[PDB]
Amino acid sequence: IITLPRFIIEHQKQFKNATGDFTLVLNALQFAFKFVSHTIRRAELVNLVGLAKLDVLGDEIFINAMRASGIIKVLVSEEQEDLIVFPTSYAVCCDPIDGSSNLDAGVSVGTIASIFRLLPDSSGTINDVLRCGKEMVAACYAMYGSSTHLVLTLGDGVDGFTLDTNLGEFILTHPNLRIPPQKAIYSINEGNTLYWNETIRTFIEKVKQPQADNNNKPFSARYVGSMVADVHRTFLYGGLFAYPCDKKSPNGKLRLLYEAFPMAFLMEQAGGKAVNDRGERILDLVPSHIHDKSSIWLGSSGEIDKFLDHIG
Amino acid sequence: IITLPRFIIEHQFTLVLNALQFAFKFVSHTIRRAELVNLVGLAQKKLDVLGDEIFINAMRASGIIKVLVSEEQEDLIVFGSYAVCCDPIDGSSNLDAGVSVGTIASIFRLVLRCGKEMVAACYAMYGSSTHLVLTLGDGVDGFTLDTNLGEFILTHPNLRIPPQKAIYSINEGNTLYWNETIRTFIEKVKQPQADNNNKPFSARYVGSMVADVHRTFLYGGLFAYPCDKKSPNGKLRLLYEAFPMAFLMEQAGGKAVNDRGERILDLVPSHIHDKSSIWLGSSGEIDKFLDHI
Amino acid sequence: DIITLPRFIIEHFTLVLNALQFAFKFVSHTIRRAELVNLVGLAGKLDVLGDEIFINAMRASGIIKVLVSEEQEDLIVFPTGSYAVCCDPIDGSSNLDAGVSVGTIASIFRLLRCGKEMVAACYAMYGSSTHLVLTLGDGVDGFTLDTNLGEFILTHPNLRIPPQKAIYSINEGNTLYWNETIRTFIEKVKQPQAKPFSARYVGSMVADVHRTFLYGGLFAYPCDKKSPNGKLRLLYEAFPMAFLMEQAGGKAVNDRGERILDLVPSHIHDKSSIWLGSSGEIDKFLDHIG
Amino acid sequence: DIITLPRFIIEHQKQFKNATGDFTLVLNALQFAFKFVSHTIRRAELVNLVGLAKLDVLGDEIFINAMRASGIIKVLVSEEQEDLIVFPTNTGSYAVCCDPIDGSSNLDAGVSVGTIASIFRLLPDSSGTINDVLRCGKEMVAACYAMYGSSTHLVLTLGDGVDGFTLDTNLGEFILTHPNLRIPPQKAIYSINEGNTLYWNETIRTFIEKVKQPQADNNNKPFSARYVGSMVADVHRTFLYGGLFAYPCDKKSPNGKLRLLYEAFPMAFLMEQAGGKAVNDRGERILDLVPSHIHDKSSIWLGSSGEIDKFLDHIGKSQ
Ligand SMILES: [Mg+2]
Ligand SMILES: [Mg+2]
Ligand SMILES: [Mg+2]
Ligand SMILES: [Mg+2]
Ligand SMILES: [Mg+2]
Ligand SMILES: [Mg+2]
Ligand SMILES: [Mg+2]
Ligand SMILES: [Mg+2]
Repeated sequence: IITLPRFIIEHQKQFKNATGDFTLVLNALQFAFKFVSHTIRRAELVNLVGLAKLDVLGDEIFINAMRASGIIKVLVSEEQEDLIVFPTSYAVCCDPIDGSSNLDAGVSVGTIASIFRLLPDSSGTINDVLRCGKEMVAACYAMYGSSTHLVLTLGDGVDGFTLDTNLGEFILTHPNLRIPPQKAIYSINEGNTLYWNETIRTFIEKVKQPQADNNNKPFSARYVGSMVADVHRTFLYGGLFAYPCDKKSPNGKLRLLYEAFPMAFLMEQAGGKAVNDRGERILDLVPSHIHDKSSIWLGSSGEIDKFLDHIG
Repeated sequence: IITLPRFIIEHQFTLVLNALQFAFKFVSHTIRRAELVNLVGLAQKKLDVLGDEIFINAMRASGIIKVLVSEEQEDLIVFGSYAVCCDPIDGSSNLDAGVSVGTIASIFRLVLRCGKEMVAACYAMYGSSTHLVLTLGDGVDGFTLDTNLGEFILTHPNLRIPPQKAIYSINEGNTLYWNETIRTFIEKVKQPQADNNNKPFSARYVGSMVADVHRTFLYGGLFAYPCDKKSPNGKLRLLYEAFPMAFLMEQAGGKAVNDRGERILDLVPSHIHDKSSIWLGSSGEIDKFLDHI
Repeated sequence: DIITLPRFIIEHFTLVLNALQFAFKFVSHTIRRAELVNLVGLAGKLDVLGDEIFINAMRASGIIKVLVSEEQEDLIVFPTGSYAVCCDPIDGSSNLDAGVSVGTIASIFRLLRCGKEMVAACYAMYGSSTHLVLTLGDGVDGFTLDTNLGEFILTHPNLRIPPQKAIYSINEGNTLYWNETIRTFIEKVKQPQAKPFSARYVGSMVADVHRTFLYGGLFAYPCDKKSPNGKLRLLYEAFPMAFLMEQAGGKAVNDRGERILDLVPSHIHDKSSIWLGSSGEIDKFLDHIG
Repeated sequence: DIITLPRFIIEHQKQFKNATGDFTLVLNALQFAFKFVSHTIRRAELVNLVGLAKLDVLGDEIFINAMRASGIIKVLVSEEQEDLIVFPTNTGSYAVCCDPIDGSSNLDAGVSVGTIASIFRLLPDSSGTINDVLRCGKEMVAACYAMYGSSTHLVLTLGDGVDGFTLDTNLGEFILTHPNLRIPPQKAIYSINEGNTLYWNETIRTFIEKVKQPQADNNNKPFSARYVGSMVADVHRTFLYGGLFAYPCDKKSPNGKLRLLYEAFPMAFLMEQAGGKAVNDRGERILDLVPSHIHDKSSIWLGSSGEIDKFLDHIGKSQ
């Protein structure tokens, strides 16, 4: 039995850094995820049962854990317009609860986060965050579903943990997670078909046709509407997830810094691909503000290759 | 604070509802363990098989259900004045992803035929939180599982599904197998809608029917699994999926019909695992589907 | 089969038992948070909380018109029911700061009354596990709180206290304040028995008596110079425990040897000395004083 | 700010040049085992009654598995194992000596029990031998216990005071709730099994008679008596309220009952670090003792420093 704390300490002592600040960032993250998971599980009872808003609570929990780490200098959070700078080194960028529109339904939602190391000559500015995707040291998400899962990369493949609620421990259940190169599942909001251009529309028409590499069967469709849950299914089963540009969202909806970046990092480390609508590698992009958006297609390498060929 | 046992005594069979809520708490805990069921010992089955076992054991031990239909037993179960028909875990293909799944059940007083002859229906939706949604015959009530206390607590009393909401829930990978009436209605929902600020419907499809329908109850909208060339009688089982959801849906102020627009509660199954197509949800959006056919 | 407490109480007012078991689960969870109740918020006093939890559940039951609570001086009557409840919501208050076993104790009446008149009695013992021990009139049953499911499951059906067992449970710090009869009895249990007794005294009466139920032995809190009428409250501590003990096959008397359940409180907070436990060991005590 | 055990340990260890993470991994193994044991003990009879669709043996197994999985505990002493346990596939950094569930005789009653553990650093260049544990108590590097009662508590020393943590079951995290715990020097509570009065010599018997007499030191009140019968629970109360705990030699237990290596030693280290004292019946410092075998027993008196000073005065006069 391998728990996340031992997994992390063992990884970090490869670098003579078992007690370094990175271990405290991970400790802060896993504490925040267990707290958010429990709070999300209580659902309406949060406001209803006393001692004798849910996305706001998630934000507060995450900010508090990060500050109490003592070593995160800088934090971007989706509901804070401005860069958060703490009094007393890593930068964390996060959507504490993504999929908020699913909360009232009690379906799956999640937390998503990228981690940067402060630039050498830095006391904590937007320069430590407005960077190329390739400078992330780590990325992770917690998927709050019928079970809670933590999926992480430190630059060396992907590992998945399940939360043991009897013990409050993340236990390694999917080591060296690999996304299958081929799987006929696609995940997109076809309600936005009206607003897509012809290239995007015709690709989505293609996946509904019989597929030779799928026994002449068309793709199957799934769309929870919580990006973390859809992409988690994509990691485990294979397939495609997309949120393209459209007339109402000319640059997508995923936030580049703390949603498209971390998911692209995880996806590449699992053997998948992640690109924007133009076929550019997501990790090659650089945000201009902390809340830039990007379109995204990510998932099974074979299926992304099909999208890339279509764009031609 | 109204807990479910209090709700059930005040509304007074009570044993049958007790056995059901017990099974749901047990199944919900097991599902939250996910892979840890086979990895972590005290110091190798499948979740769907365990869920069936938990549910059948609870039913059998109630002492009061003589006859049982479960999605995964081919044959009728005989063990007492009541019968229950159940899918103990629906959305099995979502279990490995840890997304929302659920249990669905219809209850008959004593043997398992016309849909209007259910005395009660309910589901448990195992998502990021666990919910129980229940009808006794007079409206719908929704409960949230408090794991601190191990009690379902009334949180959505007199639940009413909004009459209008532009959300549709369907597997559009099956487009190739739909007839033109179905295909064109789905084409229609993607057009601008005057009743949605000139915007198309938004699409959602978890792929676990109980989760998608639970969202439909709380948000409004449309859920469909129509007939198609590979599933000519649909996918949902009439006896223990379509019937109970239809009964819940009508008691909440919505509609539930098959692909021909026949009311689901009017149907009668010829064998315990009969399938049926279904369109259910907001009354106004189902009226749009009815006008379309 | 797994038998839950709801199944048990319907297979056998039901609303009263359900309000009680709800309160017990809520108090158990709260006590398990201990200091965290005051240090951890939604984003990052215990005896008072337990009282409020119990009173709120009793009021919300609808069925309870009148309640006696150890932490309420005056009788309390609600607006809307045919039953009275008398309770110590957390007994063993002085052990809370140590995190050790404590308990809730309650008696139920239909409609200041004889102990024969209680309809039912129960306690919840919050220890390293949480237990509920109950009687309605025909023997006693013990349940364990399964925290995975939030259900009391029957674990001790038809509980029977062994008639003899050499364990005694008493605060010998009060030896200075006892009369000669009590002093010499306690001196006797330390002599070899055809080995002497073993001593155990958690200091939470519910825990000490729960152990006595399961292993056998004697629990006592006699009159002393500082507490001439004992310390246990007759109405909601001595009564319910005596009811359960007799229904389990044991005995419960006061220092004068009189049956606890024959007594009648004259005020809701009256106190009584008590000796309860294995019938053989209580017999030995009776011989000693009588 | 909420302080969790892992942050507390990591912030402590990163002060040290030579912290490799191995000690943090020992604490992680222990806190994992404590949470698992606490959950198992809360199940009680249900472990044998409720399946998928005895406790002290389970506790021992949980503990051995966690210590082995740490990767860095080379040597393990456990009460229930007759022999010294070696994990040859682990690095030779630490030895752990523990009673995984002490107070077993109380488990059937559902009252408080606990885990007690001492931690030693292996001797330089040791492969892992019984020389690594058969040592003077003053050589422990750390000591802790987990008290499983109506709440679960972890009490710990790393050699500079004592800190107490409460287990948050919603999170599965030990949270710092009693920083820099100090046991009162004076407090009129005594914890002893007076059922054993027959088997004590006259010096012990007369001391226990003294504590039942009026103390001018307590406004002419006697001591109050408490004795759960689980040593970890009674000693935990002693830490938090003050008082005395004792299990002396008696004719049936000529060397007492606590095990020196993994019970008297760690409790004595915690007691001294909280400001109390811990001696045997003869008044010898518990931590000055050396076990001759891993399961040696010792008499013990421990608690508030002023109450132990009274016991020491008594045995000095009685000579
Ligand atoms: Mg968000
Ligand atoms: Mg977001
Ligand atoms: Mg199924
Ligand atoms: Mg099904
Ligand atoms: Mg009280
Ligand atoms: Mg009391
Ligand atoms: Mg032991
Ligand atoms: Mg021991």
